[PDB]
Amino acid sequence: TNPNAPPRPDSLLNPSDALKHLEEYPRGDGLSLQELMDSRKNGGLTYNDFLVLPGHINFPASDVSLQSKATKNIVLNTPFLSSPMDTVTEDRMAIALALHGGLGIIHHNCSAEEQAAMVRRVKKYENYPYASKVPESKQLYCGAAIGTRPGDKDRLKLLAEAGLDVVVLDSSQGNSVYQIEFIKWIKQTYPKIDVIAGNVVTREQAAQLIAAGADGLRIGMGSGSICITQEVMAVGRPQGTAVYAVAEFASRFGIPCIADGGIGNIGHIAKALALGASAVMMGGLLAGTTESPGEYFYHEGKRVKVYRGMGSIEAMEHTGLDNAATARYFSEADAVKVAQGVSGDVADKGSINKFVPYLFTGLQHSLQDAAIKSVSELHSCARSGSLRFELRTAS
Amino acid sequence: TNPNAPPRPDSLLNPSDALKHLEEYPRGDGLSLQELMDSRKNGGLTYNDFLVLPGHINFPASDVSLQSKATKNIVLNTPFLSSPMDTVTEDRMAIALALHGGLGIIHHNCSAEEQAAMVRRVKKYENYPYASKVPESKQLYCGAAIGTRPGDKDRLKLLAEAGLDVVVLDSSQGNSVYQIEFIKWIKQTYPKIDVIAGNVVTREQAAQLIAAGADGLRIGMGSGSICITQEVMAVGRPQGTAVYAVAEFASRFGIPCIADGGIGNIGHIAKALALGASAVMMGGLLAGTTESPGEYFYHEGKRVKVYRGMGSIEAMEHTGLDNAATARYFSEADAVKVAQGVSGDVADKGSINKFVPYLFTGLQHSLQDAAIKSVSELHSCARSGSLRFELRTAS
Amino acid sequence: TNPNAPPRPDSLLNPSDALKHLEEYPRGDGLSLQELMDSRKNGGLTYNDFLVLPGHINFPASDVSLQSKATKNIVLNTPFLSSPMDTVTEDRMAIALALHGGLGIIHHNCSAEEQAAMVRRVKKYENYPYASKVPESKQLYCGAAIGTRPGDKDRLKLLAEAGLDVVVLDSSQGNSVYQIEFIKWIKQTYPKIDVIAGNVVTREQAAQLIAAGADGLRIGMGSGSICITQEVMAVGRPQGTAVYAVAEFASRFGIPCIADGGIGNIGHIAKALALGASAVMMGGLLAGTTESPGEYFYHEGKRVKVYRGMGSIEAMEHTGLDNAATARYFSEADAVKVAQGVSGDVADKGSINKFVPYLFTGLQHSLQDAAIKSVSELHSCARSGSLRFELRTAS
Amino acid sequence: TNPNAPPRPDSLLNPSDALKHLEEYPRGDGLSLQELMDSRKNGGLTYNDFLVLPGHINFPASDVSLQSKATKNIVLNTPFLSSPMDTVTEDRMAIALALHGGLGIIHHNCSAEEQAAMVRRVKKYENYPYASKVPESKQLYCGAAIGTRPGDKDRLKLLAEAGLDVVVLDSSQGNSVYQIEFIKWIKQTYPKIDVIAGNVVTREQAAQLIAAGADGLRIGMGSGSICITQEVMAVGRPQGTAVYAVAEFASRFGIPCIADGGIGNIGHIAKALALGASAVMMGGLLAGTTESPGEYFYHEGKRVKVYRGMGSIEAMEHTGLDNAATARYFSEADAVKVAQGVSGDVADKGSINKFVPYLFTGLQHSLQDAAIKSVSELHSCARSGSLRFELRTAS
Ligand SMILES: COc1c(C)c2c(c(O)c1C/C=C(\C)CCC(=O)O)C(=O)OC2
Ligand SMILES: COc1c(C)c2c(c(O)c1C/C=C(\C)CCC(=O)O)C(=O)OC2
Ligand SMILES: COc1c(C)c2c(c(O)c1C/C=C(\C)CCC(=O)O)C(=O)OC2
Ligand SMILES: COc1c(C)c2c(c(O)c1C/C=C(\C)CCC(=O)O)C(=O)OC2
Ligand SMILES: O=c1[nH]cnc2c1ncn2[C@@H]1O[C@H](COP(=O)(O)O)[C@@H](O)[C@H]1O
Ligand SMILES: O=c1[nH]cnc2c1ncn2[C@@H]1O[C@H](COP(=O)(O)O)[C@@H](O)[C@H]1O
Ligand SMILES: O=c1[nH]cnc2c1ncn2[C@@H]1O[C@H](COP(=O)(O)O)[C@@H](O)[C@H]1O
Ligand SMILES: O=c1[nH]cnc2c1ncn2[C@@H]1O[C@H](COP(=O)(O)O)[C@@H](O)[C@H]1O
Repeated sequence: TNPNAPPRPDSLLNPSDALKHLEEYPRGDGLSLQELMDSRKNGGLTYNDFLVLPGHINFPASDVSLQSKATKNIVLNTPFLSSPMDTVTEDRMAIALALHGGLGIIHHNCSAEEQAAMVRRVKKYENYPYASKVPESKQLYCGAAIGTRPGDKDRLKLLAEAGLDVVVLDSSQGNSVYQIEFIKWIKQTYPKIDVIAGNVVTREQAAQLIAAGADGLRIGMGSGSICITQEVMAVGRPQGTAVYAVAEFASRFGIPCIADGGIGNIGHIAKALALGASAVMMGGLLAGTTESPGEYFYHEGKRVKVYRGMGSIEAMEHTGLDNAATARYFSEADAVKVAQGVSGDVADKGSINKFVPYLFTGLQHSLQDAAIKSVSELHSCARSGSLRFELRTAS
Repeated sequence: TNPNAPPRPDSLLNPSDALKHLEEYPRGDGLSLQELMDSRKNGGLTYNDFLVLPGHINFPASDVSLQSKATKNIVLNTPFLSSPMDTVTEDRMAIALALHGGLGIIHHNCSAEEQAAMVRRVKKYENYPYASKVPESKQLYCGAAIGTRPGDKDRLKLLAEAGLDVVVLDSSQGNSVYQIEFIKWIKQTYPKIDVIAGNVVTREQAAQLIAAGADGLRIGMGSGSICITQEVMAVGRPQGTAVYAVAEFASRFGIPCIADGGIGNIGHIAKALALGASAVMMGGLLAGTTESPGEYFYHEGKRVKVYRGMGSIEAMEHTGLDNAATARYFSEADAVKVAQGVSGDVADKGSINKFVPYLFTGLQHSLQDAAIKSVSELHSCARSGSLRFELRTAS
Repeated sequence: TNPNAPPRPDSLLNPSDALKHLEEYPRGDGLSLQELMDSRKNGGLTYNDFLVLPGHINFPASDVSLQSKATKNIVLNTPFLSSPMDTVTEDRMAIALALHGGLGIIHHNCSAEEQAAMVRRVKKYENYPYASKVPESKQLYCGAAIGTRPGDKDRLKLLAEAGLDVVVLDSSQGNSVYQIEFIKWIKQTYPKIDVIAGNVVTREQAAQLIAAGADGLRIGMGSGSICITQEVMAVGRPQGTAVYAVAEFASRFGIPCIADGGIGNIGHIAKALALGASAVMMGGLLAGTTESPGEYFYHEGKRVKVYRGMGSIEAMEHTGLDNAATARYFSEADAVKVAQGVSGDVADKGSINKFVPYLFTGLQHSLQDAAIKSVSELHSCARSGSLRFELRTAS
Repeated sequence: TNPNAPPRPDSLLNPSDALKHLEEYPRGDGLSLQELMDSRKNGGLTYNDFLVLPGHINFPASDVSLQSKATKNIVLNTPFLSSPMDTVTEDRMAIALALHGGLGIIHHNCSAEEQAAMVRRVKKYENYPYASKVPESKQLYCGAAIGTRPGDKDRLKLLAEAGLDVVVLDSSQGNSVYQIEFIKWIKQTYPKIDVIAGNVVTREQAAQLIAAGADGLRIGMGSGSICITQEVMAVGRPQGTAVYAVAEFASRFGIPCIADGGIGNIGHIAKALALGASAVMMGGLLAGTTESPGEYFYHEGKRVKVYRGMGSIEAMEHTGLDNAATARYFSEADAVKVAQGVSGDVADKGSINKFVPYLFTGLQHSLQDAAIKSVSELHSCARSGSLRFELRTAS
């Protein structure tokens, strides 16, 4: 028998009974999210490996809510976080993105004093109705990243003093005793500063950080545009499967998940959210913008900015597959210093003032096509099997 | 045991018993259409992902009937519809294609008056024995596209007055309350003008439009040659699976299906029909022809015409993967204006007078190779499992 | 439980018991031929899609017999047939290949008189111990191709008179009433001239031609190096699956199978034979050689010969993916004339006197690596599951 | 029901119970090694086809032991063996690699006297705490390769006299009666010189060599960077599946396995070991280094060294896919001489003194990410299912 359709009728059916006959089918058209994200059946999937199937439209795209949670206590009007990278997020980006309803995560490749001064400028900043404002203060929300070394405790204290709302524990692999203990330390020292723990790609890693007290999870290992060629990497996970697996588990505890790495367009954003992510983090997509740090320069007629991985030799010196313009494939500088990312340049993207509304509109249109009015409904329909998917072959 | 063959004989079998032994096999060679088009087993398929297996020939290719239904009331001698695009279909293309036994769908990127004047020229037009003539009038058949906004009701009235036979409701996603209500409006206002509803890629979407009163379904979402790179798209479906899934359902109600987008050669046409489509719609294949609108121009020694998506910035301004000659990858012009297609150019293809007979002959030869004499038999054999298929890997 | 291995031992096993423990495994390492060639499990496979796993060597490569049957009555020392193509086989190639133990199939893109004169030169021809000699006459074996039109009956009579040993019924799809009736005609007129029928890619097609009285089967549809891009083709089959499926059935009746098309190297030959083919047919591999017809010419410093498909506009005028040097992508010349292949050029390959011994030696070495001493043993081990295979992914 | 997750809870779960809920899951996230390396389910896999999933970190990377066994009696601090190739290993490389904790295998493309003189220089050689020293002598360990022809018996005697610790039986296919008998000959003549037998890619081949008395297995057939394009090869196996299949069996007898061929970066090393290999062999990665044999020369501005396969026409004359700088695709020189590899050049890599510590550090970091402290634990976790994997699609 046909497992995808009921037996064919003997004679033509009445078109007015089409909706009744649709209910006789053994399963929905395409795949459920649970069927798509099966490691044994389909392997590890990236965003480009599948599509979301269209649903029913009964609302304009302007009615779509993109409201989501970055952490268990932080609600954002736009599910966009800028990456804590020295060529992506400083105070200018953190302010601009917050004004558009997103959230900036200021990098830590500077002294704790310089970082605290950047956090302070975001918090003190004074047309933008979607603005990410802290409810009782009306100040813009501010995030920042730190490592999990003993000296990071003192760094966080200066950041807390500067008015920090949320902290990102910056790591290629957050499932360590060092990060687990550091989370517990923040939960006891600063209970009001939300903790985004990671990076994680497995359910087992997520469970450790959820139990430690993480308020949000940063998902991704090897997915970044400036990440060393994956043919050179041994440990990681394809981003789609990573986003699904972690959020499938984390959502049971109400812990929002941030899809970090490999977001190159609106489609990637829609797909990451459709997989269970509550928000996305962008490095590459926000690099080369006016609000990003670093100077513009010309490279063979093109106006560019440097965009680099934080594990690149250049970023580590205290001063790679999918990528825009150019890049250099470095591997080592010191035998002890193993490069984990690349340094290159990205073309001028203009201001985020024009770019972020484009991403916002495009995402409302994508959710409308899927028949979805909110991120909450997107997730609910993904878990129920109402929201359908289809794998795409090479061609 | 071997599920594909019976046990091997102890000694050689007699070649005169080959046909008797063939009936001992547990299944036919290759795959049935139902086995090929399994989302869980094979993922989403495009035309290039499979082949049709050859059958038995007992007729010349000239005996193959390519007669099919564009809608439940319109019978065409050639299953070819030209796309409603400003660089594909105006009156010249609608007349020429109709004379060859096909059907032209005039675009709506003009005033309702200009569009009605184009429809009128097709209807008034007065060597071509395959000609798509309306039975009781002997005039050439004419199709036209419209949107589903309130002002489109008035547009259709001017088109109806001009002698319009069939209307295409022009949309990237036709499963909306706006289109469903617009179909019901046409069925009550103009019961004699056939409605082609869409675009649709799922069985669930098809059911809504069939129940509303659609006379034909336009299938495709993201398959078009001028469609924005699918790595940028979030919602859609691979064309083969879309064509199969929709026609598997629609054929139960006698609603013909039009395979729209990604037809680049005869093989694509044969495969779309073999999947269950009653006809194909061509944009790219018919662009650059003498009968298509727009002027010829030279681009670095090559005689070309512009070919563009209707969702391109250039088409929207009221004046991308698989593609001929050149293209530009636009994404936005206005933050509110999100590009859904690209504008490029296509090489001179000559007249359709030489081109359409080539497509017709080639398609008769393809059906002959499969052992098929008509579109009706092609479908019957596809559903029975007599017509076989084979998936093709990357190599 | 693990379906590929028995439970792991509690403590280390004795290395002297390795052969005893090997027999405790639930299945052989890798895949059986029946497991590899499963359409539902693996799709349609080409030669590049898999490898043959190595076996046990207990003989030198020089002990490998490459003796096989081209037809049920013709035994060849070398399983190589040259293709009946106007740029591959005339009398010079037919003589040279026969002297090396193979078999030439003279083309029919000439008058029946010219073709009969070429057959006669092979038969009259008078260092080469592997020579394909007819047993009771000591003359070189000669093959020739014909179509299945009424005028081909008279062509075959002139060829029979010239001393023809074997006839190839030349067709892109041999499963027709025209070929079936033509086979019966030859079996009754010339019972002593072996018939190679085809081309075929399915078990169902093979059964028809076996029942008609074919002495050998020519396998391939769309596999040829000069064959129109498969993205343009609708009907055919990946060569590996075609070779397997047809020979799995044909071998039950003792009908040898010729793997025709897509042989570009020794590995392809070994794989075609390992799949069940009794011999291979080469067009591309034998084009550009001294013995092939047509003049050498220079093309931008390179010494070349034309190599073209018999369905190309140039071959049809009575005078495309995998290919050497250059090619032109023609599609039509006359609306009635649909191109089925391409015309291009191939680099000078030298004489077959140096080339054929290279292919012979290489093939002995391949069979030795698989632990196989003869074509008969290769087939026996392929059917028993002793000969193992492995699918290869893209990387 | 969902086979990958338990039913979803009715209301939110407590994050402090995350570790308890994790134990309710029907299976671990991702795949077990046994699930990944299933030929019927996933086909033949190379290193690039999968990733290792991250585990739990509770130690610094500097605490990772890379100590492993090259043979049943030889313990190495670094699991690196240099390939016995005339452009990779002579005395300089054997000494340098041994000093870094690895093991050099001196080539045999020289007289037995010259080879014995190279072995002697390694053994007589007199800052390096990881040094591969023979326990009772304090001399550096030395390996060497030989063939299995009668004259190789006399070659080994001169090598034994020179102080040889381990012998590699050099072959593209070691499962022969010639190698099996040669192993037994060494076991009886020189019981104290460890035998590395191969090359092997199947469990059936491994069983023969284990039963003969091999102390280690050299795994690989067609995986080498200088190996003739695999589209030309008929017999072999994808490296990942080869490494897994052989080590799954060999580990039951305590016979270490050497992953030989296709190691181009640290990730490949980590993956080969994670699959069950006890060590890796490098040709390409160690060619172009100061310690490798052959002179540096300039090729269009680049400082290079020749790197060639031992089956290349140039290496055989007693004087190809994945590859650095350049290469030539030779196939034959003499009709009897069939090329099995290519000759090309590789860019200057500098000294191994800087390169080997880079590889060592990188590998400690990879094992740390997987939550693994030693090679022994890596294997134990791979067999238990604690160490997880994920397949990677093309994108
Ligand atoms: C910390 O920044 C990252 C992140 C977030 C990720 C990756 C990565 O390589 C680096 C650079 C790694 C550096 C700076 C070394 C320190 C470390 O390893 O923590 C990645 O692979 O997944 C996510
Ligand atoms: C309407 O024209 C199409 C069609 C038929 C399709 C697609 C598409 O993008 C456009 C352009 C979209 C435009 C003009 C915006 C309006 C809208 O969205 O209806 C496609 O993806 O599937 C089919
Ligand atoms: C006859 O020569 C071939 C053969 C053997 C094959 C193919 C093919 O296209 C042609 C050219 C087709 C021509 C000359 C037209 C006549 C016909 O169709 O018989 C192929 O696809 O599979 C095998
Ligand atoms: C012996 O060196 C190798 C090895 C180790 C391998 C291959 C190979 O081709 C050669 C060259 C083959 C030559 C010198 C001919 C002799 C022979 O065949 O033994 C390979 O494919 O897997 C591993
Ligand atoms: O050097 C690096 N190597 C690997 N990943 C990095 C590195 N630097 C930053 N990342 C990660 O990649 C992300 C950015 O990815 P992108 O948006 O694809 O450009 C960051 O948020 C980090 O998770
Ligand atoms: O701008 C666009 N974006 C995506 N699809 C479009 C656009 N314009 C037209 N289409 C669709 O693509 C089809 C043409 O596809 P083509 O024959 O592959 O060139 C049309 O019939 C429409 O369905
Ligand atoms: O024009 C053509 N189109 C498709 N196949 C052809 C044509 N001409 C010859 N062939 C076939 O392809 C074979 C040669 O393939 P080759 O060895 O790959 O070059 C012939 O033996 C025929 O089966
Ligand atoms: O000529 C050859 N053909 C195929 N493989 C070879 C040849 N020469 C050496 N090899 C093998 O390939 C290995 C080197 O692989 P590499 O590290 O990928 O460059 C050697 O250790 C051998 O197993």
